[PDB]
Amino acid sequence: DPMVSKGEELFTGVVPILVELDGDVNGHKFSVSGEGEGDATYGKLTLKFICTTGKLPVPWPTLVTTFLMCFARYPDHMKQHDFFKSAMPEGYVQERTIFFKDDGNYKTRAEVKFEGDTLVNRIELKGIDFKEDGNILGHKLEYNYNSHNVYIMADKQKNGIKVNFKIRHNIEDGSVQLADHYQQNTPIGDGPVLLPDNHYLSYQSALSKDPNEKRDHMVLLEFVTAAGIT
Repeated sequence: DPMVSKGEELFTGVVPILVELDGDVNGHKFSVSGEGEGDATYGKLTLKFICTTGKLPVPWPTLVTTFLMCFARYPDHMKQHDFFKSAMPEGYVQERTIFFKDDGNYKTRAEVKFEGDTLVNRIELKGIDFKEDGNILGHKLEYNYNSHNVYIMADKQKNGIKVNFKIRHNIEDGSVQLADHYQQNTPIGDGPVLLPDNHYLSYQSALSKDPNEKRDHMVLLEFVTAAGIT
């Protein structure tokens, strides 16, 4: 299929990644840069994020989802369902609203596309209605991350997809902070794209710290595998 060929071909080996985020949550401004690489053959991402403006004013785990679905490993039997690669290299827009239960919400817009050999994810994040003393602005979330299925459906009238999912962030007192994710992606190009049957992405995320890093930062290891159409 010369369509599967084209997107396939962009992702076959290790691809460098650049992430840039401009953030304002309740007027607390911040910028993050990340760098790393993805190897979609294995569903594998390795990234390191740095807050370049100082202290990150929100917990690092709340930004994990925001900070590359094109790097998912789609099984051979599911390649006709891979919207994300099919949009490349022109890319796609990924927009979210994420509702933190009993607290504020993030609204994000990103463009994910190639700049030469580099896969780039440029993001604007606005958060509003946060509790200054809540779990987010009050930094009460543990520095860890749970595994989660993410449900993809076609958004035929917008030539794209919608994605819905819940993330439970562990709180330091032992409880959980729900983060309810609503997501839409649409191609940037005017070309054809693969529009998928309902299926899901299985995520595993491991957060760590660079022992030689003095800046406020997050190292993120993600494995992502498509499933749900046997």
